[PDB]
Amino acid sequence: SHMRVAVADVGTNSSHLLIAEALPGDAGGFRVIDTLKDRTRLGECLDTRGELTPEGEERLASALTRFRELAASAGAGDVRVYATSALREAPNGAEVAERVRQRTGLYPAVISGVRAGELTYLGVREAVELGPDNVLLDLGGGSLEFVRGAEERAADVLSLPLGAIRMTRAFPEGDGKNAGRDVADAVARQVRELLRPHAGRFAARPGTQFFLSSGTAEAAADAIAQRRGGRPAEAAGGVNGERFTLTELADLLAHVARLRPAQRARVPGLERRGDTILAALSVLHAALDALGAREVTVSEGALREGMLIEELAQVQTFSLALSTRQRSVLATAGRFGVNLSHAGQVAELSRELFDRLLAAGETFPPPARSLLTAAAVLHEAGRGFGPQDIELIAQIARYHRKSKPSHPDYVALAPADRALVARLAGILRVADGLDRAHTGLARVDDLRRQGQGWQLRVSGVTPLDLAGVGEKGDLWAREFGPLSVQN
Ligand SMILES: [Mg+2]
Repeated sequence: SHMRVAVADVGTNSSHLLIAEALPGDAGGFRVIDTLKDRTRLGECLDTRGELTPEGEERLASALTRFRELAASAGAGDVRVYATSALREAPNGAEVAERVRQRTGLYPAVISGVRAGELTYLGVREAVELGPDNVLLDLGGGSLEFVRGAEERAADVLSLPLGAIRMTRAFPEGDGKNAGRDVADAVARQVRELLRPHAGRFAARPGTQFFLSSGTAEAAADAIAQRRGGRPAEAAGGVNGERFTLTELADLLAHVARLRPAQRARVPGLERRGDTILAALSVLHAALDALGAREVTVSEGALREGMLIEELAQVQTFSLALSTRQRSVLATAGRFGVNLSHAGQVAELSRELFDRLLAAGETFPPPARSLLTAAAVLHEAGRGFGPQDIELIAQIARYHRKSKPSHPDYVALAPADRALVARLAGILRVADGLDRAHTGLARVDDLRRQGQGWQLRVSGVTPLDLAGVGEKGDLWAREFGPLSVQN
């Protein structure tokens, strides 16, 4: 058997789960085992102050509980969860995310709109045939990402607050005859307003291919196909790779705008989106029209597929850079069943902290880097190394302030090895906190001596990661002096 992995995203409208298995060949690919979508509709559970309600917290917990059960059922174990920037509230995101972590075990890490767009672009890459020059729009309930790239990754990302829920709420629809058309016009003016300053970066040139993802675009492609006399997206197994034109979109929108909100849910393809679909289609049409697009291709791949790709990419990049002996450690860790993505991130952070400390004058014995790397890989387990090295690794990997010296089989290392274990376990614990949310995103920017202590600048950290460093950096402060974490 190979490695089963689980990723999940929490957006404004829905939550998504991907369970997959890595491909043999350390190539970066995967095989899809199962997928799940939960219509969490958190954008409907925001209060007057932009915070998520307890009902919205309940819906979130149910989604992560279903997600975590399916993943454990497949052998996936840990589920990395990213949330878009609006789903978890304007000021209380940290509190909401800690709460669901306590209730379910999974921690929804808020990422930026830019990072969401980059990852979504990778999922699109996994689904469709990108060219040398691609513009992707990803419309959700909260934001719209514009992304331009070539055949492998995003080069430029813009994130605008033009989500289908947000636009539906911002232009309440009247009860008159042209009420739909008026909502669509006003939404179209909001789109141009926010897009005009940066439209050039995403405008059509000869050969530009436009792509659309997420559920609005998927519902639109279905509806347009059935307008050309097609069958529900059941036939043809979905809408992946389907194409449609700006004109067809406009006609769909004209039809939807003439209909009453109730009647839109009886338009074939729109059956599940009647409440937002008018605003959402005005956003797509108005944004594409501003960019000069004439035809699009719809993609069923999106954020969750890009999450899997980035995770496997970080895993195998670390694996390839490792030595023969260290790769054997990673393989052994996998056999025990540890999260290799978490192992690799903690090893990389450990190595980064270790190297900064060396550059700052901290002395370490030659095998120190090698012992820390191996203990980092094995730190969550419930060949080519000497028996002393293995014992050091073991103690680094399983360090706790409370040993009992007199109890039989107590392992008392020589004073120099005692001191080494304590310093390397202090690094390891800080690195472990920096990936406490299991995002793979933390990075060490700088590590400077702050008097008799140190100052550590980090990026890509969630509130849970910073709190973890404060709880686990106690050993570091004892060995290296007080530690302040910033950014
Ligand atoms: Mg850990």
